[PDB]
Amino acid sequence: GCRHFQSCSQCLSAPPFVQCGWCHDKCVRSEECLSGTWTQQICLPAIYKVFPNSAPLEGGTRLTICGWDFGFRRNNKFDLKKTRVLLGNESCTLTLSESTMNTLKCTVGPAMNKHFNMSIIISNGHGTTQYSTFSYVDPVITSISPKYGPMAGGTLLTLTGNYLNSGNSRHISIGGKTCTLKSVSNSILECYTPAQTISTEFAVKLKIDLANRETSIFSYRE
Amino acid sequence: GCRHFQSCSQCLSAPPFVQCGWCHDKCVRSEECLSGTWTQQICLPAIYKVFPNSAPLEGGTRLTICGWDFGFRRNNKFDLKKTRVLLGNESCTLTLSESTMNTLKCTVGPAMNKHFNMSIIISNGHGTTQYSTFSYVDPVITSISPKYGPMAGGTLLTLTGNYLNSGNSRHISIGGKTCTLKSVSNSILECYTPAQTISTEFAVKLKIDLANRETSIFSYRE
Amino acid sequence: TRECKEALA
Amino acid sequence: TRECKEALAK
Amino acid sequence: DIQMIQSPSSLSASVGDRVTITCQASQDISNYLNWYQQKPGRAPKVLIYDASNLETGVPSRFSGSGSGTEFTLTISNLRPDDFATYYCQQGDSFPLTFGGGTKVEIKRAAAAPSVFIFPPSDEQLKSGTASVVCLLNNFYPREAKVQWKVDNALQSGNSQESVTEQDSKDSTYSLSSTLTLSKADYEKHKLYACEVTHQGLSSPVTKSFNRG
Amino acid sequence: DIQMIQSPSSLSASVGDRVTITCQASQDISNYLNWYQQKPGRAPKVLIYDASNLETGVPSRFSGSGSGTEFTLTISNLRPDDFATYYCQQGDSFPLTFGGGTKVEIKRAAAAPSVFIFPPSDEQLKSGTASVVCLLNNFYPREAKVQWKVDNALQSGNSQESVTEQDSKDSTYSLSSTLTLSKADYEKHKLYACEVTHQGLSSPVTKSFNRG
Amino acid sequence: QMQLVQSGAEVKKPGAPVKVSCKVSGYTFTDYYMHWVQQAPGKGLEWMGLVDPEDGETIYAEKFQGRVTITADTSTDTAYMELSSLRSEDTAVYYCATDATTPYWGMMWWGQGTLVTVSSASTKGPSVFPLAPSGGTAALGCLVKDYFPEPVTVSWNSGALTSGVHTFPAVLQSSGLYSLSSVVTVPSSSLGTQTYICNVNHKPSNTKVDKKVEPK
Amino acid sequence: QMQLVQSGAEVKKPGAPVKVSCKVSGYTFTDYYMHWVQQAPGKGLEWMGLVDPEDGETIYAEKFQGRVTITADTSTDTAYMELSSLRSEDTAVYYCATDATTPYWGMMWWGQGTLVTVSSASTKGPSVFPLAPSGGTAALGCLVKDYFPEPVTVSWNSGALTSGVHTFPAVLQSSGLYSLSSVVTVPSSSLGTQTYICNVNHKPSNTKVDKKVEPK
Ligand SMILES: *[C@@H]1O[C@H](CO)[C@@H](O)[C@H](O)[C@H]1NC(C)=O
Ligand SMILES: *[C@@H]1O[C@H](CO)[C@@H](O)[C@H](O)[C@H]1NC(C)=O
Repeated sequence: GCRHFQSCSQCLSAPPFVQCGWCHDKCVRSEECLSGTWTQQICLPAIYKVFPNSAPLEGGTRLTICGWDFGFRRNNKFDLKKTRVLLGNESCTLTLSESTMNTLKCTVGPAMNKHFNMSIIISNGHGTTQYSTFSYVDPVITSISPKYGPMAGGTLLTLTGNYLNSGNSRHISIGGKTCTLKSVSNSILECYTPAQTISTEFAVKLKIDLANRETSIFSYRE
Repeated sequence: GCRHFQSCSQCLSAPPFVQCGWCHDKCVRSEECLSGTWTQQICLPAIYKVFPNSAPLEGGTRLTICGWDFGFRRNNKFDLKKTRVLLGNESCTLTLSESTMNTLKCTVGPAMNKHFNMSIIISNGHGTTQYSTFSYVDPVITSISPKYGPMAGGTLLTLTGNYLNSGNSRHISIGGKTCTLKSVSNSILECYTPAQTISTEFAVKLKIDLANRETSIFSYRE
Repeated sequence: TRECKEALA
Repeated sequence: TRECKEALAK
Repeated sequence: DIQMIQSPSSLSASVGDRVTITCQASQDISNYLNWYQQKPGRAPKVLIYDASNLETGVPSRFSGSGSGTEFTLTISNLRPDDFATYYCQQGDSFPLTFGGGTKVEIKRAAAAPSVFIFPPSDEQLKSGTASVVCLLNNFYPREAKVQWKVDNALQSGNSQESVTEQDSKDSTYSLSSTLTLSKADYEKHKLYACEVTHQGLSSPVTKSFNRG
Repeated sequence: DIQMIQSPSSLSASVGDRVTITCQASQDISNYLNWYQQKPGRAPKVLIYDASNLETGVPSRFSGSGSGTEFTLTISNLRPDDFATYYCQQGDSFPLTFGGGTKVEIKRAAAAPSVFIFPPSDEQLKSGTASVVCLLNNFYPREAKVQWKVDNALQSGNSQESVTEQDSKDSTYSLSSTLTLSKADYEKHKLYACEVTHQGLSSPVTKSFNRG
Repeated sequence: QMQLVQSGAEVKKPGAPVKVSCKVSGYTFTDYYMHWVQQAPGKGLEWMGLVDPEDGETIYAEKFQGRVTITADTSTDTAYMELSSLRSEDTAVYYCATDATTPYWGMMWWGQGTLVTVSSASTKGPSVFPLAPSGGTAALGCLVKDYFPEPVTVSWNSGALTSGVHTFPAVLQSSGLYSLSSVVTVPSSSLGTQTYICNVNHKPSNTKVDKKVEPK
Repeated sequence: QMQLVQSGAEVKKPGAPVKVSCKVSGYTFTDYYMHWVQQAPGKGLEWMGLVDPEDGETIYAEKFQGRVTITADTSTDTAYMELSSLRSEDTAVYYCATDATTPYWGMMWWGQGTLVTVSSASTKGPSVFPLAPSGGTAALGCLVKDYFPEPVTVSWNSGALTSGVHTFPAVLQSSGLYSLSSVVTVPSSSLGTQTYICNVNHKPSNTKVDKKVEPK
């Protein structure tokens, strides 16, 4: 009955007539609570996964923080208005329309230094919880191969470098046309070259969120 | 499209982007109106049935006026707040919770004399419509038969008079116990007498809405 | 006239 | 934990 | 003609309690019902439309429910500003009628009144009238009965009570009954007693004096 | 960072028209969007919550719609009091951003001004300056020209106009020109005219006076 | 937000007319109905009637039929409530209220209220009488009697004595004059060595009294 | 309804601090966040920041970061907004607003705004001059001249007169002083039988005048 609700947030969101409260690990009425920890207001935050693990220095990356009880029950009604997300000394701005009590969404800002193993702190009004695994990387293209191909496209273009698998999405392009991905990794990005209607040269541009990277020119032979 | 809607009230209730209006007898866009009567605001009332047709002078009878377009579009939203129901010069008070745009319910007030062909006037803000089929009657019990019966009850008691089928409901009673109805009509009310635990005489009391009527005593023989 | 039918019954 | 899984799909 | 009946007319509650206020209508009004809050000295403000919908700005601690002839206003997580009078009102048909009101008040430990009696002053007597004041001091709950008996004769119709609002420090009430008389009736009699019954008292307490 | 783009920036519409105001958002904000109405000199008030929900009290002539990145604010059956500036605002994430605003004006039948002229008071004169005020009363459209003529000589550079906001009942404008001069220059001359050109007038209307 | 600004308090003789105004701002006056509501002292809310500002239609409760006249000036966005032939009973706060956008009747917005007191009495200063003590603690006070109109302010020792003071609400007597009491608790031994003065003040008739309360 | 009453207009020198207050009444101050919003003349609304009265937490916009300090006094149910280092650009009306009960941010209730002018010029009281009329309709009014800064408020017959009233926006003269006019239309049938006063009022330097208008 009252024991249907499994999370602390869902428990305090339960309809008033059921008269439910949270007893450490169960949604239960106060008359049958066996520790002095029963509450209808307090919910401590908790993270268990965060993706992507890293962002380019330019930022713009939107994080996805899964967990529990990220909200705050104000005036007997939950919202994310009290929720704060701190990535080190800067804060990630939350997008409320895509966020909930169990998962948060927020865009990281730009950094100028590399930083590895940075801490993500989340406060929900009652408490804070941490995640010590985030990094600001600086993606680099060391080479491309082959440096030429047919105007038909379909050349399997291999980009090579570091930090090419951060953060949200990779978008390689040539001539303003999309270079469709075959495989992604930290070191190698394979993609098939788009079909141009002219035999001409283009720099291979990689787009990682707000980060932009040019590399070697790619010639389209006839 | 716009002629999906059948009543003037429904027509003006259509969402604004559809741009529907009422053209006398049809819901249509303004470019196809061939009378100079196209509107998105005006809805004239119309009655076609009123039940019950009559009430006892004491009143209390709740009328049911079926028809069309009884409402008033204020601020581009219909409600019955502007609706007025006049029974002659007095008003029947509306029950909004049991009323709609096409059907009204209202309790009639007291009358002092009989009245036949009383006029029901209904104004909806834009216009008024009339209905001359209502009567204030004065129910009377001319006699009862038989004048006595067993304490077991079950006697077929015949009440005789006039206007005994006016208003909402009949409640004959004797000795403070209910005299269950067998048949109702203008002139005759048949009912089965309740079982008394006392040998004595009682007046037969008839109740029609707010009207009360007594008659001859009925003896319960042992 | 459907609704007037159900209205008072 | 469905919602995390559903979040990280999108 | 439609009669709105609230119950209870008053109740006591500690901060943080879940209060429930009921409202009966004599006829079926669907969900055409509004709740209002009136604090003393101020105009009422809307709490709920359509029996269950909160007005913009009203805390979610409030919730209404019910339909037809029975309605409730629940107040979860009672707050100090929630101590006020609450009214239901039907808008189904004329005349528009309100309920009698429910006064939510601060719950307190029971406290017996300190009774004091005050004989008329000689300066009042020289004016031709006389007043005997009975003071009930710092008591809880609000319900107390006060009865005058001049020379063991139960008086009636010649006294006025007056109660203070609940105190902001100890949450107690104070009452003042006042026996008014002509100077002619004051000198005619001997003993001026003041019986006081209250929950805090095991028996009614009487305070009295004799002229002179 | 989220950029709200309203359209149009301003519009004119006759009473009873369907006005529509759109609002593009640079990022997906679901339905986390509010419309506001601002009359001149007053604070804005909420019209719509959640892109489509009316605030308590707002006429049903207003309606909002849209989700994600495009939103509209419809005003069916335009009324004179609808004259205001309208703002959309996203509340999805910091910083909170508003749209550029849409200035709505009610179009009405053309109306010529009632011209009135006001000579400087003598209490103003013993102070050494002088002002001749010209009043133009309840005209539409807003465009009105006023030309001073001191003793039949076209003035320029020594007068300032001031127009009232559109009236919320009769949708008219009013203009106030003021020719300021020193008292020494005021005595030099006799006739003080006020030419008024407007769309409602078949000919320029002139008002004037002489001292004494 | 909307403003229902009502007119100020009134003091009419019985039989006299009274007209309470209610200027509105924040919305279009003609869009909604305007209720008036009566609240007698210590009593509940009671609907009087309403008016439709757009056409001038009125609907009164049977109880106020014939005696009350609700009107609405669209030229000044103001609603009036006139009560001809005031009775003593009519002493009450009167509210004006905007009708709700709900399908049913309701009071969306409220004015601050207007106290209309009804009394045959003329302005008169209070008659202040001592309440002398007669346990461990003892009580004393001041009967403040037969004054009109309200209010009177009461302090003890010029506001030095505050704790334990109880100034009861005024009671309208049969004579139409108000009467009030103000008490305070003090140490019993402090009666012959501490002085206790009630500082009554009645601004409506510029009446001030400083009765000292002594035991006897 | 709720009242957000803001403090009156301010005239600060460039570089100087300024503090706008916002008292609330009608609800519990700690229940909701309080936004502040800037509006330059003829320009749009711009969110400045917010405060949570329960614990005092604040969130400022990037544009106003470091320059704005929002606070909240729960002892008197009022919110303050201080803006240090005023620039010429900072001249604007400042609104305070209660945050909406919606899941997302919004401005539920608004204050009346506070015009904070930024100028090296000093404050000066207005100079009031009559504009007298001379069976149709005729006009009359009140010239309000040479004041700084704005605003000045003008009424006729203590707020009795509304119809025909026309108070024009101020015009900045070549000198640093503003000038304004306020007129009203009346029947020629009126005077000499009605009296007409402009109740000129200038709060920024506490100067008030009520001259009577007629031609004689
Ligand atoms: C993060 O910290 C761990 C410490 O356990 C270290 O081994 C690792 O090299 C760090 N990451 C990077 C990218 O340096
Ligand atoms: C009522 O009307 C009908 C037809 O109009 C008529 O036959 C009848 O006599 C009328 N009732 C009277 C006159 O009492």
